[PDB]
Amino acid sequence: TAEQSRSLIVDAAGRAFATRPYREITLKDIAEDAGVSAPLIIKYFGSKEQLFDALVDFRAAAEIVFSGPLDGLGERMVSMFARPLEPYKPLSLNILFMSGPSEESSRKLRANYSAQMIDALAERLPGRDARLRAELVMSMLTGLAVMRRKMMQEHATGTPEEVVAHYAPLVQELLDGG
Amino acid sequence: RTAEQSRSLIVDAAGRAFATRPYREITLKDIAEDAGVSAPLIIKYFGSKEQLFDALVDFRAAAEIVFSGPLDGLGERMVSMFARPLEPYKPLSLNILFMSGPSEESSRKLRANYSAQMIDALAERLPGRDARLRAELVMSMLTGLAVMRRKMMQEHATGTPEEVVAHYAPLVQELLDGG
Ligand SMILES: [Mg+2]
Ligand SMILES: [Mg+2]
Ligand SMILES: [Mg+2]
Repeated sequence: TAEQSRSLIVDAAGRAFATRPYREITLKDIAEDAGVSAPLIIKYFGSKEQLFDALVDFRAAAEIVFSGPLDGLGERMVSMFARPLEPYKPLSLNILFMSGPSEESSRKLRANYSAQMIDALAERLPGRDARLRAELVMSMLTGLAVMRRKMMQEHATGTPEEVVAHYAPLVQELLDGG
Repeated sequence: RTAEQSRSLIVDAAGRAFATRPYREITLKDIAEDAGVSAPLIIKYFGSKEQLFDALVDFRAAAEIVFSGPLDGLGERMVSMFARPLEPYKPLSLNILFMSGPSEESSRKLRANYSAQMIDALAERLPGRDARLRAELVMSMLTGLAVMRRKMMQEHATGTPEEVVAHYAPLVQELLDGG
C-alpha cells in the first residue's frame, strides 16, 4: 500500500533532487520515475516543497551513520561511505549542489544538516573541540564518497577494506579526541 | 588594463560561471558581462567556449600549487590552503564537476584530467605502498573539508584555519608518509 509506493516515491524524489536543479523538477517527473501518479504524491506529501522537506530531514541518516558505540565507529562509518554507490549519493551533499539560486531550499537543507547530522555526532564526542571534530569527520566521510563515486568512478583505486585500513584510523582519531 | 589583467578577469568570471551553473546555460556574453570585458576579447585569448572550459579544467597549475615543496610539512601546507574561507564554488574541480552531469564530454575530460594531473601527480611523490589510493584519500580529505566548510556550513563553520590545521593536518600527513 503506502509502504511500497511511498518508498518508490522517496527513492525517485531523492534521485531527482540530487541530480537536477531544484527549479527544474516537477512532481510529474518524480511520479513518472516512481511508476506512480502525481496526485498520490500530493496525497502523501502535500506539495513539492513538503516532499523536499522530507528528503532533507537527516534524522534517519544520523540514526544509521552514528549507530552504536564510539569504539569502532570510525571503521563502521568509513565502511559505509566507501561502498561504491551511485554518483549522486550522499543525497545530503548532492541535493545541496543542485540548489543554486533556490535559496530557501538550500537554507533549510544546511540548517538541518548542521543540527541533525553534525550536532548529532558532536553531542557524543569526548574532549575539547567536539563540534569542530564532528565537522572534520563529516568532511572526511562526505569527501571520500564524492571523490570515489563522482570524481573517480571506475578510475577509483583500491577496495573498500583497503579504504577502511588507511582511512578509518584517521576518522577514529577525531572521534577519540586529543 | 593589460592583456594579462583582462585574461585574469575572464578566468575569474569563467571559473565562477562553470562552477555555479550548468554548462549549457553559460554564454561567453554572460562571462564577458561578469568580467567587465567584451566577448570578442574572450575569443582572442581563449578561442571558444569549449577551449575556455578546457583551460579551466587543466589542473596542472593547481597541482603545482597544492603539491609544491617537500613532503615534510606538506599536510599542514595543504590544509592551510583548503581551510581558507573562500567562495562556496571553490574548489573549481569539484564544483565544475557537479555542474556537468551524466558523463557528458565535459565531465569525462574533467575527470580524466583530475585523475592524471591531480591524483596521479600526488601519488607519484608518495613513499610506500598504495600510493594512488593514498592520493585519492588525501584529496578526499582536502576537497571534503573545503566543500563542507564553504558550501554546507558557511557562517556556521567552526574554528579558525589554524584550529583546523591542528586537528586535520596530522591526519593528512599520515597518508602522505605511508597511509
Ligand atoms: Mg552525509
Ligand atoms: Mg582539488
Ligand atoms: Mg612512490
